[PDB]
Amino acid sequence: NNFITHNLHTVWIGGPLPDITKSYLKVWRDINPDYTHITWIDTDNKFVALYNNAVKELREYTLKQYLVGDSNATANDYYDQAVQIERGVRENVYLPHGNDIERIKTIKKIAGSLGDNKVQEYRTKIETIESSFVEMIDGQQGHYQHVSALFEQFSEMDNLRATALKQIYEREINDRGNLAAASDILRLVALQTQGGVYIDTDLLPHIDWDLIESTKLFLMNDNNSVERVYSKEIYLEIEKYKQLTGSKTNKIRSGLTKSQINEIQRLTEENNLFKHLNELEKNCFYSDNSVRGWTNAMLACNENNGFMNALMDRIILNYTILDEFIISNIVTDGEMLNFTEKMSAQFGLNAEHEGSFIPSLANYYKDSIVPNSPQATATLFMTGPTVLDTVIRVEEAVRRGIVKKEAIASLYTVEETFSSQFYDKAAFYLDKVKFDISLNSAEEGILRDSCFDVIQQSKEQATHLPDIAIKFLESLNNFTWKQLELLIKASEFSDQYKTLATLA
Repeated sequence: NNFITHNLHTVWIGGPLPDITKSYLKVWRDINPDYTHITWIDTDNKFVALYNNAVKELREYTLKQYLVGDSNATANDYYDQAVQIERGVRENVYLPHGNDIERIKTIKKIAGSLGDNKVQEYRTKIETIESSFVEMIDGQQGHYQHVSALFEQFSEMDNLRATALKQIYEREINDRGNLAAASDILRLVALQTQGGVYIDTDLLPHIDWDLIESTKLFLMNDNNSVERVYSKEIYLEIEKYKQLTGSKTNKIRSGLTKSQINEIQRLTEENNLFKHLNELEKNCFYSDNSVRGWTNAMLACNENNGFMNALMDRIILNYTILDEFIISNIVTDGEMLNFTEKMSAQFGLNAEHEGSFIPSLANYYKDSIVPNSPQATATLFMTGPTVLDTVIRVEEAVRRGIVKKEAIASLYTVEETFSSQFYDKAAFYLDKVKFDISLNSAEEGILRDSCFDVIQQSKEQATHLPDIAIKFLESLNNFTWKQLELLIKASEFSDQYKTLATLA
């Protein structure tokens, strides 16, 4: 053969697959049936997702009691306690989470320590997870395969890389509980072991834009692409018409006309809208940089890919640097600059090309706890798309022709787009609302201004504000005419704002 093996790899780990994740995968099989569909699952790590939630619930409860005891405390004082709490609950030797058996005993221990009816609440969640995993394993029409066998299969090819990649995988599952970072590893292992195409579960196949042109209903774009204008709205109506199980489309709408919607609806019913995956050249690594930067959301390569090995080694080196960063106990911006040069001399890493990689390491245990710009989170630089982009640059891959751009999946889907909003000081007040902590005239004013700033950002589309933000806005009584006029525009796209629109 001269093309990459017809395998469509997918990764869902830590807990059972949500209704919409399964719904999205169905579409991919219906569009590409001549492909072997594989969804990598961890049967040995079924209660990671739930353990993570058990720790967060305790973290949030301890933070509420901290703010009660110590008022006037700043956001920096708050988030420093938040990281410290998460570290304590995970690093505590008498609360083990190494395996599913250990996790259950630790989960139950936190349930009793939490609330009055939190023991049964968590017992109920446990049984739901067990039941869903049983449905996956024994149930036919399941295209699932285990991670345990994948690593075993990769240890057979490259035990050196397999062993290092397993350590990093297991580290993100336990030490951090970052399921996405662990997925950033699995997606590479699958592609290097079996070969084929990896896609994020939050993506859907590309649609024929030549068919969208032929309708002549989508033309209003002079200094932009039809995709960057209409694609988000189109993938919303496709999903809404398809009425996918557990879809968010039931409570949201698009700014498309009756004429435009009616066209999408008939094309979806004709099922000639989605495009099948293109045949890709065997000895080549594929990705997409259509939306800014290269993404690890969609990848494609045949087994034992040269570039994949280069990318793997770099991720391995990143954790080698991290282990050295942790023990070095970097506090000041002073020690940071010394370390940057120390690693540039030790691992021959030329600075400024990735001048933001080493500073991002301070955010490793802060990630998913402390609100920070995704452009500054450690995960991106560690296993994410930033490390991929760096390898592409260093290896001169685009020029060498070993890495080529290919549009694999659309990132304009409802899932990818619908799933930080508030940051330092602003998100701190939002957490105060959650813990039933009263905000002063000034604090209430900063958050309201921030809530509306977020609604203005997504100019003419649905904004998914947290339930506690909506509860906060609903608790307020007098809004400016413009503020009220904006909440009206928001209600046309999202049903969360229908109560706030009732006000007029």
